[PDB]
Amino acid sequence: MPKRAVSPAPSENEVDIAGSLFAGFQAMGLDANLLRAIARKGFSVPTPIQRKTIPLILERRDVVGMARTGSGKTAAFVIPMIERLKAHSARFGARALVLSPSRELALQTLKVVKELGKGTDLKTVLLVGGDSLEEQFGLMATNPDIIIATPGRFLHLKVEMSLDLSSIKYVVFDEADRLFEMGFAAQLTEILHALPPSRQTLLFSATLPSSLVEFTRAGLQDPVLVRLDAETKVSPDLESAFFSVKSGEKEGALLHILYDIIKMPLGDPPKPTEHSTIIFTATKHHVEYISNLLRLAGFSVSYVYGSLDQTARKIQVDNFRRGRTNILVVTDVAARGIDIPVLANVINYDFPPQPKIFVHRVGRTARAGQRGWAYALVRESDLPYLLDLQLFLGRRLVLGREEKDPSFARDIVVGSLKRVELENNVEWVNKVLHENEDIGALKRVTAKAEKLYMKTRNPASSQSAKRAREVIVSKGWGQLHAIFGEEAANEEQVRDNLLSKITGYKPQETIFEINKAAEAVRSFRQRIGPRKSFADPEVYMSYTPRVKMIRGESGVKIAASFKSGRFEKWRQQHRLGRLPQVGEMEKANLVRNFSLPSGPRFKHKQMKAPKEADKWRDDYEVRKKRVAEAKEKR
Amino acid sequence: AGTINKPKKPTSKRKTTRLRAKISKRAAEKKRKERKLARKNPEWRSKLKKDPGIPNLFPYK
Amino acid sequence: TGWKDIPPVPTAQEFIDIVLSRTQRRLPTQIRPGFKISRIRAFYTRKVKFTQETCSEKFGAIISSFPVLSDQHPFHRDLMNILYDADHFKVALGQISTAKNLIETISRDY
Amino acid sequence: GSLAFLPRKRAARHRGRVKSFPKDDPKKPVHLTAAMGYKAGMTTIVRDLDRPGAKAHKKEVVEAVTIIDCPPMVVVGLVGYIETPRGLRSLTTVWAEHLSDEVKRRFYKNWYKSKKKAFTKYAKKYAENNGASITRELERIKKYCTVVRVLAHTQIRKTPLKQKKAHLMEIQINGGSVADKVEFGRSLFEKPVTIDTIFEKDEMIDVIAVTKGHGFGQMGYHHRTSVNHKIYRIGKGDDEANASTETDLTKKKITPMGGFVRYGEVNNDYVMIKGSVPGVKKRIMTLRKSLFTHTSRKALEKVELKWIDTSSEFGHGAFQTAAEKKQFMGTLKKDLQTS
Amino acid sequence: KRGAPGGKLKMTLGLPVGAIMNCADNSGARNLYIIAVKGAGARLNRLPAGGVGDMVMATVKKGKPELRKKVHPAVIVRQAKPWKRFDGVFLYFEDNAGVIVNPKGEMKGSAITGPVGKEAAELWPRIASNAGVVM
Amino acid sequence: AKSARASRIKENHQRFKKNIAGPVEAARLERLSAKLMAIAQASGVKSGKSIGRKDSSIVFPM
RNA sequence: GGAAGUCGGAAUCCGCUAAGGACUGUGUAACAACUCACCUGCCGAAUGUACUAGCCCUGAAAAUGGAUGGCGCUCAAGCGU
RNA sequence: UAGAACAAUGUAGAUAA
RNA sequence: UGGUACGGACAGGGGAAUCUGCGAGAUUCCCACUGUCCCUAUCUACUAUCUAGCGAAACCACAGCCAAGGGAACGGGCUUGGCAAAAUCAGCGGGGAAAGAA
RNA sequence: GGGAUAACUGGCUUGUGGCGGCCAAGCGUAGCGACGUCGCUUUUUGGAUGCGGCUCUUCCUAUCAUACCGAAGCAGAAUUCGGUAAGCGUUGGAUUGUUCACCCACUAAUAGGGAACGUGAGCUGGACCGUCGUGAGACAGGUUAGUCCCUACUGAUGAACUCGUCGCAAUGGUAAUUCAGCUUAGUACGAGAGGAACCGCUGAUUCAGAUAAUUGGUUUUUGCGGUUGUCCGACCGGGCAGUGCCGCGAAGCUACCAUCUGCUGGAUAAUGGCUGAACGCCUCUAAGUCAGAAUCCAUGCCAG
Repeated sequence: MPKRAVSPAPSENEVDIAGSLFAGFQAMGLDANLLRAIARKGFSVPTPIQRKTIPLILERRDVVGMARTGSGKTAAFVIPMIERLKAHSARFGARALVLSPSRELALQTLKVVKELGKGTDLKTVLLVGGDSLEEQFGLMATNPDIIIATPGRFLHLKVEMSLDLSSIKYVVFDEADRLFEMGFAAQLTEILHALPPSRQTLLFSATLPSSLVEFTRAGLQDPVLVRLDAETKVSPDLESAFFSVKSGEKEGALLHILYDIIKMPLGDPPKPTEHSTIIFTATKHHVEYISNLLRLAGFSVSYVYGSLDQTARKIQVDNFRRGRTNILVVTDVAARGIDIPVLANVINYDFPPQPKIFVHRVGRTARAGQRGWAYALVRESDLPYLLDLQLFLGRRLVLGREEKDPSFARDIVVGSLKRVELENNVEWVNKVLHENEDIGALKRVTAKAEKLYMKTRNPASSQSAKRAREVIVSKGWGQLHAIFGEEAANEEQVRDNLLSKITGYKPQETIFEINKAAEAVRSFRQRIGPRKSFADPEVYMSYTPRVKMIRGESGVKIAASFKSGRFEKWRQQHRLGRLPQVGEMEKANLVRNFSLPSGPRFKHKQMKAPKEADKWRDDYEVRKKRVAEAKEKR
Repeated sequence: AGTINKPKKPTSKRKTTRLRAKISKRAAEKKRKERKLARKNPEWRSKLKKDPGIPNLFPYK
Repeated sequence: TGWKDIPPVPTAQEFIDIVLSRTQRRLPTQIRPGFKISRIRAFYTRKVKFTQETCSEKFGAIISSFPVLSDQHPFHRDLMNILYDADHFKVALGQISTAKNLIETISRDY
Repeated sequence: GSLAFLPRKRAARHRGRVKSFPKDDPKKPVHLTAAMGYKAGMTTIVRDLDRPGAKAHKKEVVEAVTIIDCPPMVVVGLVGYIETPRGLRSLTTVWAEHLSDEVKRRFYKNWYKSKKKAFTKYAKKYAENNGASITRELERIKKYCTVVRVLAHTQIRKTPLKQKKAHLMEIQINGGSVADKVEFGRSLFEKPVTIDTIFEKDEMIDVIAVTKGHGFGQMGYHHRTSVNHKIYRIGKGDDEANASTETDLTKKKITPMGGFVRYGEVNNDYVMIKGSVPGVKKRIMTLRKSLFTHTSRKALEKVELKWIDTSSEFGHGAFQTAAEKKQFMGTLKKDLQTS
Repeated sequence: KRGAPGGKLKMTLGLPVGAIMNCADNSGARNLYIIAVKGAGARLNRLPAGGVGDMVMATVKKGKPELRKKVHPAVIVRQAKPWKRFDGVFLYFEDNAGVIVNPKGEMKGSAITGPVGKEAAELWPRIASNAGVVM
Repeated sequence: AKSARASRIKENHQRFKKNIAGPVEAARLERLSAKLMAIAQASGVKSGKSIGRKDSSIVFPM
């Protein structure tokens, strides 16, 4: 049943830099306590995102930050938060609020904020699913200053207390790209409607989907969207090759890359490795298929796909960063989620629809002046997207071996592969598919996924399609890759002449002509036989540019505003009094009644009395005494 | 077809009064329309008609 | 493995008869003038749409059953080129695709 | 449910009627078709299965069987039927001498206050040289009739029941000329016929009964004719080892320890039949032959028993005989106090 | 080919759709979750169920994280709901347990923890090979 | 599957009835008939040989 | 590549004639072979192409069981005078 | 208003079990 | 005043069980929330066949079995057809109620 | 503001477009004109939608499956189209306000409709006046329409034939369905890959009718045993807590939670034939006749 039960978990990662249409620490001037906390943490120099963002946040401007995971966005918005709050407030009502996608991300934010505010009297609360709604009631009674929450639970508690958020002045959206991918849009909009207009809005993300751009335009007051510069210029130290590959030879071509074009050692390796190969794919089914195929071939491979378990992703990523696995296969969304260290080797299995997505996946490497390699497998159907990539990068295309020494780093050089081994590899793939049934089932699943992904993938441009047809007609599509060698160029050419002049044959008559059908074919042939600078550069205006609905926790459809009253019943349960209205001093007796446990939070909390002792049972008196102890504890 | 073993619903020949009135009215209407079209008559008419003549099988032709 | 599983391709008249019989026999065919104009519209648009997806399904089966010359092994590609004139093969397949598209557009407009 | 059995209605009669006897041809030998019995209960057996092609071939399978006490039936009449454009018509019937008190009670409704004057003039007809009349009726059956049936009744006095009123029915004679079957019946007058003679071991037969009422519209008391039930054993009652097999040498009767629940003890000829049977315990059963020749290997199988359960049915019981119980148990306070 | 066993006799089904199960092999999963039963007959609101030796489709709920949240065919080897064998013996097991098996009938693991049902051992020859206790 | 009323199934059942079950039932019938036969043998007007009369309507009463 | 009347394009003649097409189909890898067109011998007397006019079948049908008023009617108890 | 039959039901709404 | 290294503790219970001779005793299984559904449990209200006695009301032109036809989306009484046998009891899920039209 | 109109479909509907030219039988003495063909739509490289949704009865066939046929490069296997056929069965996920399409899953397959202007039975989710503005309207200003019986189904009784016993059978109802495994057989067939069917045998799904040996479950048996509050002066023995609670618990009853049983003749539709005229060839049809579908009619079965 649950094969494609809902949808391919990694859908797409759409990015819009047209969203650009929005518009030391001591030298930055932080408080002494915050400075000592940062010194304890070890943030000697702020990361580039911090350096560009924190001054703006201190200048009280709403900002959207394009930054990779692990760039330090968490501290980037927590340090200004602590600097702004700087003390616990005796007036009831919180003013710091952050919305995070998942509980793990929320806990990471909790750890960051605690370590960055050790000593300061700020009260920070976590509000995520799986915890007791009563416990969250008690924490709101403790009256925190900072709220770190997941939006669904946030609305649940919002509806349950009818809380007043007018005191909130500081609002942060962490990983809003994940928020919108998981589908938090409507409830986020209702949160925004609840929030007072007089607030400072921070939004940290790695990508800017058009939905997120519209949300920012709707909810942000003059956003000074930010970004870096490694998110534009493909590091010139990146050297790229493109391989014309066939559908049935795709896996064989991927291993020739690994074997003869990369010299990838087999077995467990004896901080990434010297090789450091990442593989970017189209869906999780390709992820599993390629991972298992590589593992059978003998390659130390870790796989990370979209809807993978948290612990599993953690283990695989930790192995890749420690160098226990040298190949890492990711789709797009898992890649964006995981913090990828410096890489030397990038392989694009399925071509990306967006040249900007290609730019991200290749800026994954060739960093800090260290040279990087990018090999991309392209098919005839993906050739228009390759040409769109050409237009985006403004580089020249070299097809096959039109130039003797093409510069693969600055030129987009496309070629085929060593026919000899390519075939010895494709035969191996066919053999393993015929032998291992699990691999065959996986291959069929990825075939269906390929069909679905081709159906749902965004289209190319008309000019790209036309010139793709022209390239396919041209000779440059079918010869070797410049890398191989001029001697190969010699030997390939020794017979390529006759081979090509055989491939380019126009039959005089079909085997059917060799009846009414024969007459129809002859008429068909007769019908469809072949058909018989000067400008001023200074001023030449050119053409190209230079009851509302929300989903509940149970998943069953639930109305937007449904006050179950169980908060009032909570009040009745624990005989409490009226909650402190916004502004009134925190009530220490209620704080002591419901403040917090003694530290570590266990989960295993059932105290059940044992069954009544039986005389015929062996441990009669012992069971009787434990039952007596249980009734004494009550 | 298995009409003999499993006959279907019969078609009633019992004419309803609603149908008899409607068919009489539409017959009269068609006759009047034919008369008006014949009055229009965008066609030529001759005096002498093509007489077929005596059949070849007449014994005394 | 082979190409013996490609479904038979009907002629033009057989195709028209298949599609126009399926739409005749798989949907109700009695609506009355004394019914609501909305229900008359629904009935006729159901007929038109059903004919459209029937034609589209058959054309899609034709387009996806036949092997692609590009992704074949070079021996098979050249063999089929010699035996079948891949140029005419692609031309006929393109005619099928264009007819599918135009049928879809006709259905939408009507 | 099934529109075949609906409108659902109480059975018009408690006995249950055959409604169809097997088609008769002269070539077969002369035989009776049906029989009567009283349901005693059910027990458990095991069978050395010899079904080829089955998963349980050459293995031991535990099956549930039903016991019907079948005291010998007494023949008291002979009925002659004729064929007419309106159907079968009971042309005549001939009764015997010395009708039993139980069948006379069947004829009477209030037998205790009645002067029991039934069939006295018929007995005088037989005994007073109106044997001319008896033979006249017999010859009329000889030369005018096509199908002939025999009136037979059970022995309530032998069945351990509070009733005293016997059950009379017609059992058709098949396989012979009308003359041969009329002579056969006249010979069978005033003689007991046995269930081991009407049926035998290994013979799938038909059981006709009235279902158990489920009242305190109609649920139950419904006439049913259940087909294809393999008779597994015919027990002699006086054999003293009815429940014994050749694998276990235990001298025990079919009656369980303490007797059948709500029925009693089976001391007569009995039939052990595979599966379930319509009707409650002590209800009248009708046993007839299959209307058609069988089409299954299950019909030609030979049932090899291994043992028959004689444990107590009144509760979780576990001893086949009182001897087994006393050997497992030893001696008790009551036994030593009595001794 | 649908994984419906042939020659299986009648026995009581006590593991309906959506049923939590222990995992008996060394494959890396601890529990399974029956979601569908092979060879079942869709009745009005009737929940499909399977007995010992019947193939089902199960999703792992706990175990090795790499295999977690994955769906595999399985065949059940132990059933706590009592059922009768043709020798007249009503029997039941301590828990509900099965083994992950490919559609042909081969096990992913190499050993089975605990006893294996006689019906499963007879129906699937591979389980008879990977079984140490048969009852 | 073929129905219980299929012609070919009926022909197969007829062959089975004629070839095996027939002989088996004939043999058992002979045995039981022999047993029951053994258990059994365990002027015209004043004699009864001349069958005479004992002791709504179809025709219209005249 | 092979194409002999018959995978294809164009012309499509003459002789012998009773008559026979540079061939109407089957068939061969090509032949071959059969067959049609046309002609002769036997048979022996009316045929055979296209239209018209009556009656009849078809020319479209759903959903409770029923209607020339019903039974029923066939050299009629139907149709025409 | 009192006897007999079987007499512990069902539906609906609330209720932290 | 706050950090730095060293030493110790933390990152635990409850219930059910299995195996060896109470035993450092060894081994196996279950503890989450949800504005979600259902079920079980408590409370509340209405819930009732016959018999002795007493004993209304609404409603009521007369009636009350079906199918086709009865031009006026009209049938209950008419045509022609199916048919059709007293008097009751219980169950009741069908009919005997509906438009007015821009 | 006045006037007409005031509902409306009712042998209605269904599969094959319109325009123009050519051609064209008739008719007609230029005009009308079917089928085809040519030109446009239309080609030389593979989201729409803006009242819906459940349980049960019955009917249609415009048939998805099961049954039987005819045709197809139909080798086998899997199929495609078409014909007879309504006996028997006939879904679920994803998304959307909803629906379909597409896609995803089992399954033999998971067809489409009717219950007649109220679309089977049950259930669920406004217009008139008045005041004040006229380049648009406002008024907590007033007024007003909103209609327990009869019969049907079906058991269970019942007077008249003297009661009773054993029977016949007019008429009415009707029941079985699908899949799998072994053998055939790794055989026919096939270069290979692969890969059947008939006979025979054993099971399983659903439906239907019974049944309680066995195995589970239910206790007003208040049967036995244990236990809380209170009371009989204490023990025994007990009462009250609208059956105090708990363990076991027969009998009854139950449960595809248990077990058993479900049957055979004739006439046919498509279609395949034999003999043989029409019509000196020929022809399954004209006279005569053979076979053949889960079809039809009956037996088996229930009622009488």
